[PDB]
Amino acid sequence: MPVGFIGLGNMGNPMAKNLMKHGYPLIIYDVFPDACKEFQDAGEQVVSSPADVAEKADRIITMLPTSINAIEAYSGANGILKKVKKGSLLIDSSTIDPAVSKELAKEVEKMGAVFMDAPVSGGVGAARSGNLTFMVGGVEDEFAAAQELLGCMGSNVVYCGAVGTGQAAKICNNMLLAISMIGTAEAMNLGIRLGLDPKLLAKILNMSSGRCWSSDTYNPVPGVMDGVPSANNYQGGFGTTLMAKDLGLAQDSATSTKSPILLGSLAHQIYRMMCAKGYSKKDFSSVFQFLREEET
Amino acid sequence: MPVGFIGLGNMGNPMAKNLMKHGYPLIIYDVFPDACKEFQDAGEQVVSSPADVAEKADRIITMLPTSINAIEAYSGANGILKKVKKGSLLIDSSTIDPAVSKELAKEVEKMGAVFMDAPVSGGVGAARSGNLTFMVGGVEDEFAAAQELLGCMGSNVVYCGAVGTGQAAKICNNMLLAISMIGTAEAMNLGIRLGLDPKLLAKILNMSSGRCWSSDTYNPVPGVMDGVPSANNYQGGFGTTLMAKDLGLAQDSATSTKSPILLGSLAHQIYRMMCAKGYSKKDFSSVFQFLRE
Amino acid sequence: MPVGFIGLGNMGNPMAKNLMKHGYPLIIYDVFPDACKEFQDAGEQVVSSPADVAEKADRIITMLPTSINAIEAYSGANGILKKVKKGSLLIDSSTIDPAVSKELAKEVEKMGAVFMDAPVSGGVGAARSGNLTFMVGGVEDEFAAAQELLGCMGSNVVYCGAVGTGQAAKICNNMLLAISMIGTAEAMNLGIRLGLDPKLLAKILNMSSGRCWSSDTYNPVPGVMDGVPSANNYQGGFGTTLMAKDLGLAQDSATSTKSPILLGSLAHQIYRMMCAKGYSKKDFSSVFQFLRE
Amino acid sequence: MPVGFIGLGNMGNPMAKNLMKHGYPLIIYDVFPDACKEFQDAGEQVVSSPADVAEKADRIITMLPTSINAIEAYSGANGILKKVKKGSLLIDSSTIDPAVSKELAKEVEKMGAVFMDAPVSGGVGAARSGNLTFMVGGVEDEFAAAQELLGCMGSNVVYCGAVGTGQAAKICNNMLLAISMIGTAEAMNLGIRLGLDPKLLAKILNMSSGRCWSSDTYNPVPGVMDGVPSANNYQGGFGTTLMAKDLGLAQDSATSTKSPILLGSLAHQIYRMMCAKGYSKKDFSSVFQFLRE
Ligand SMILES: NC(=O)c1ccc[n+]([C@@H]2O[C@H](COP(=O)([O-])OP(=O)(O)OC[C@H]3O[C@@H](n4cnc5c(N)ncnc54)[C@H](O)[C@@H]3O)[C@@H](O)[C@H]2O)c1
Ligand SMILES: NC(=O)c1ccc[n+]([C@@H]2O[C@H](COP(=O)([O-])OP(=O)(O)OC[C@H]3O[C@@H](n4cnc5c(N)ncnc54)[C@H](O)[C@@H]3O)[C@@H](O)[C@H]2O)c1
Ligand SMILES: NC(=O)c1ccc[n+]([C@@H]2O[C@H](COP(=O)([O-])OP(=O)(O)OC[C@H]3O[C@@H](n4cnc5c(N)ncnc54)[C@H](O)[C@@H]3O)[C@@H](O)[C@H]2O)c1
Ligand SMILES: NC(=O)c1ccc[n+]([C@@H]2O[C@H](COP(=O)([O-])OP(=O)(O)OC[C@H]3O[C@@H](n4cnc5c(N)ncnc54)[C@H](O)[C@@H]3O)[C@@H](O)[C@H]2O)c1
Repeated sequence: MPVGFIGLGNMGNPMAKNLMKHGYPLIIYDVFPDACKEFQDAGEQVVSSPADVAEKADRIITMLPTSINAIEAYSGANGILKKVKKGSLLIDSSTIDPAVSKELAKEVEKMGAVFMDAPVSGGVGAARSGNLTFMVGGVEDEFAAAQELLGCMGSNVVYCGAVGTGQAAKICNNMLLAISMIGTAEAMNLGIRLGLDPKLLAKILNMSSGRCWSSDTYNPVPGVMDGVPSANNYQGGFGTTLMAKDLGLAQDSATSTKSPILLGSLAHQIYRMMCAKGYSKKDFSSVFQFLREEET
Repeated sequence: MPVGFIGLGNMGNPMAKNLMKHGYPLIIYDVFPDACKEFQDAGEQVVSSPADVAEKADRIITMLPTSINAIEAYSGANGILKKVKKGSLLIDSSTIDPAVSKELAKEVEKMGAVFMDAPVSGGVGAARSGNLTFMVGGVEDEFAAAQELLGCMGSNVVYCGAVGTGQAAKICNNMLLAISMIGTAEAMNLGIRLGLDPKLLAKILNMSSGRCWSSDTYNPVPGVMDGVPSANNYQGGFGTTLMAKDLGLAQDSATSTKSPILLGSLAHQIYRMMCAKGYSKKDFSSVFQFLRE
Repeated sequence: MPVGFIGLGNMGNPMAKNLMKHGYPLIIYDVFPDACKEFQDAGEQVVSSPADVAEKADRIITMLPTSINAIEAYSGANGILKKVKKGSLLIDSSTIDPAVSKELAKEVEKMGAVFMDAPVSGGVGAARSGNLTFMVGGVEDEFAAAQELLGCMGSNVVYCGAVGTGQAAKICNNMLLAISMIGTAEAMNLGIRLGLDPKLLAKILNMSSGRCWSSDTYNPVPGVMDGVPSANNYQGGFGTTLMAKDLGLAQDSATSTKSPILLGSLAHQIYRMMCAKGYSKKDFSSVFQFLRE
Repeated sequence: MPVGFIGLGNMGNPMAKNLMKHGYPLIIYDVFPDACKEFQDAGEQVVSSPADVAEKADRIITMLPTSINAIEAYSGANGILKKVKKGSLLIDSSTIDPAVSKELAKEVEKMGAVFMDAPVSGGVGAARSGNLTFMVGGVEDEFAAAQELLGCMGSNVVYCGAVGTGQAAKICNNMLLAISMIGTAEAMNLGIRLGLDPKLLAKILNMSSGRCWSSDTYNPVPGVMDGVPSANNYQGGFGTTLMAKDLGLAQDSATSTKSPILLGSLAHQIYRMMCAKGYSKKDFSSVFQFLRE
């Protein structure tokens, strides 16, 4: 019973592969055609557009970079909504503006289908293993159905409320993360410059009120925690570019809902600075490197 | 074998009581005399100055508000250093500027005594139960001795390095808390205004990369968590005034060490505002009230 | 030769009046109908919708609050673009998102008309006297035509580039204004609290590298300058609500163009908080009153 | 009638030269001895310490980098106060912590001399020409005397109040400058990236509510204005190191007076970072370079 997948990059590729592990035939499409080559070999069908995915697939998933990509993929001249069938389940696991999710939801429900935002927590690793967290928004009746499908790609699938709530939950956590990580980087930098041994300061933080996931699970000072991007030149990880994108969404939503985010705004600008300054492909925890003094 | 205690407020009072529970005679002093009244009843000796505590006590503890108070309590005209005895152990568990800790350390070591900064993590509750964390700085040989004494008032006593490193650790930790608490607050306020139930957003933060002490142990959003100040109009707890003082210490250390603290600076200024806008006596998680429309 | 005017609030009312002073018949429309009553008395024609202004007016001006208002006024079910005539000149002097200006520009050009964003500098006063500055974007050949019309309402009309550049010019200015006003407020408060007389600190600021329009022309500290809003409890002036709206524009355009605006972002949030804390109707210079204890 | 001058760097050298232009014999000292070599050739006396300046000079001026330097130059083992004479006039035109100015003032007054803080506005250019602004604090009777002397080096000499008020004034002006300059840079960077022509955007800023000294006299965008550091790769001018120093003085005063400074703090932190990143030897207007992609 076929499943449609549109967009097969860093999260999409392994996500799409796990659906094949659980035994689903896929109808693939991607605007970068090289990205599909691997799937045509696996036995799966590659098509020429989103509309052509919809014409053959009763329920579809979309893992695209940002809002304009989803607007295009769905509403475009050769988009999904041009040939989506009655009662179809469309799931967008991209991270995009919630307002845009609702807009798409209105246009899908106009077509007699169901739409659900389902952005993801966890990176390329969790994507492969299948331990991603899905934050799901939409008509609650349909959540049962979506859980069946999303559970193949992920270990946690949480209902967040109406369409848009999934994006809002993703965006809020990333903002807190962004803030806490820059904070850890600063507390750590100040302490080291005050004479403390990083390993000990990190200990003190991690047993006190300062403790957070940044300090205890993703520590940005090299030589403190093994297994994290700081141990490995901040390679791979979750990309500064993406942190900045997600922060940018938080800024858009903060402004529109007239929500003051003092620390969040600055987190956004710091990451935006980092991207213009050669950190864009480095892990977001490399904010510590950015704070840390250069020699003369 | 007598122990000297100078400064008996919110942390000092219960700390001093726990030393009595483990069976130490106390030589009490406080510039606010009413604060002593309770101890003169318990059988303890109240004196007229710090110098007079030092004249009678071989090892002393000081729990004072900030730097100027410690500078006065020690170096003052009738301060400790006027009558401290050879080989005495002086411990300052105030949260003050590290630089000032070193300056006192130099003046104590001049007098042939030992000084150690030992600021505390945990609030009034931990103080009473005796589960405070002490972050201790000073000459490492002396740490053994200090652990013996501090362990009566606290459950964790950690060596941080040379004199000043304890204040360094307390100050830094409080900055991360402030940044994170305001962070959690901004995040929850955002999500609520985007139409999320707070109990569900907290769940998500807490099973995710956002998780931190502020969000999973001290949530600032009324009705999310039992047994926290947001459950009770932000009474008690750790006060905005004190938070703001501590972040001031961070700001000044950051300046002195030339360390960029962008968020830390905002955190400082936000709590300074709250002190001016009637939050001074509320718990610092009340920053969420301050952002909430 | 008729001129269409949509939206007659604080800037719109006096702008519309100055076009009557130079001798133009007006075709008025406003979603708040009481706002029109004054013009039906002057002899001018009030209509039921923007579309109905278009049906009667060869060149139209729109002075609306923000983006969605322009999007609706033009593209709406009974909007301008429903009945606009070949070769018409449409001028939007609202302050809105540049991106939205371009979008309307494409939609107007599709209908064989000309569109031009022409936001304004100067307040209600400049509006009345006719000394507003217009920042104008659009196809440069059409600038001559627009200057003829806008010059009735304003004393300076400057070409900024393609459609969107006017909004981008207004938005960047109001961002620098906001940053500098909060700066002046902060600097003055710091000096006052450091024991300076405010009038002296202003003298110094205004003869030195700190001088800016905020300090030498619109000074936020009551009693430093006569005739500025701070001399009359921040009544009238340029509204805190609108400044936040404009800073929201800067913010969202900074995001879209990936432009780091650190102080700018803070300015936005500070003004955001003021709206929620009882400054929304007060002049934007009231940030001083908001900082002061 | 001899004048003592201690510290002959970027401001000191030309200041000291203007005193020679008005015809004063100078008794020079500087911890960097090469800095003196030029004055030994002019006929002036170089000495081996501040104390040795005081032994020969009835009224002295000190143009040093920061607080510790003044503390040392005055109170040091071979400092001024070791051999200052009755009724002498000591003037410190360094930019330092006001609290430290008062401390010195008390120590000078104890020795029967007068002390006056007199920090300066205007850079290396105004220094040479003699158009610097002096902001003067101290006992008001003595202001007459100091004006006679300072007027040789500067065109404006303003009384600010008691000792420390000069520093107070310098420090709040510079904080406002930092905020506006970063503001301008942010404003200009955002306009450019929204596609404006810079020369135009500056024109608009400079005829609108955004206008300020930063944008109309010292515009950081290369090629908008002639004559400013941004025309010459940000060489010379007013160094990022010193701006960061002055904003550290604002910050520490801001904390000490419990004054909220959200933007001044950010300003401080930005300039801090720029010093960490090889902007230190560059004029402070180089903040535009730093934000720009
Ligand atoms: N990478 C991570 O560690 C991580 C973690 C959590 C969440 N996310 C979120 O997941 C989303 C995508 O992650 P990713 O790293 O796989 O992105 P990606 O860019 O690597 O993959 C997206 C793919 O979509 C394709 N695409 C773009 N527009 C399209 C269109 N109109 N039609 C068809 N295909 C199109 C691109 O060719 C690309 O291969 C983002 O929104 C991101 O915020 C990423
Ligand atoms: N309150 C908390 O939850 C908490 C937690 C950890 C650390 N701290 C830190 O511990 C320190 C004290 O906290 P607190 O709430 O007990 O303060 P407090 O005001 O409640 O207690 C201070 C006491 O010291 C006295 N005092 C002031 N100057 C004195 C002097 N010169 N000589 C003798 N006594 C003097 C005061 O009269 C008062 O009784 C602070 O530095 C604070 O930041 C507090
Ligand atoms: N007020 C000032 O001092 C000042 C100064 C310079 C620039 N501005 C800018 O001018 C713009 C508008 O200023 P204002 O004070 O006139 O705003 P305003 O709110 O006072 O007036 C706008 C009017 O438009 C009407 N309106 C709203 N939606 C409409 C619609 N869809 N169709 C037709 N009419 C509609 C409203 O009823 C209202 O009366 C803002 O973007 C602001 O930034 C204001
Ligand atoms: N540079 C400017 O455009 C400008 C403008 C206004 C105000 N200021 C203020 O002026 C002050 C100094 O300005 P500058 O640019 O000449 O600095 P500078 O570094 O060029 O000059 C300082 C001089 O004093 C000497 N010195 C340092 N410590 C000494 C000591 N203990 N005893 C004797 N000499 C000592 C140094 O060797 C140096 O020659 C600063 O405090 C700054 O904020 C500078």
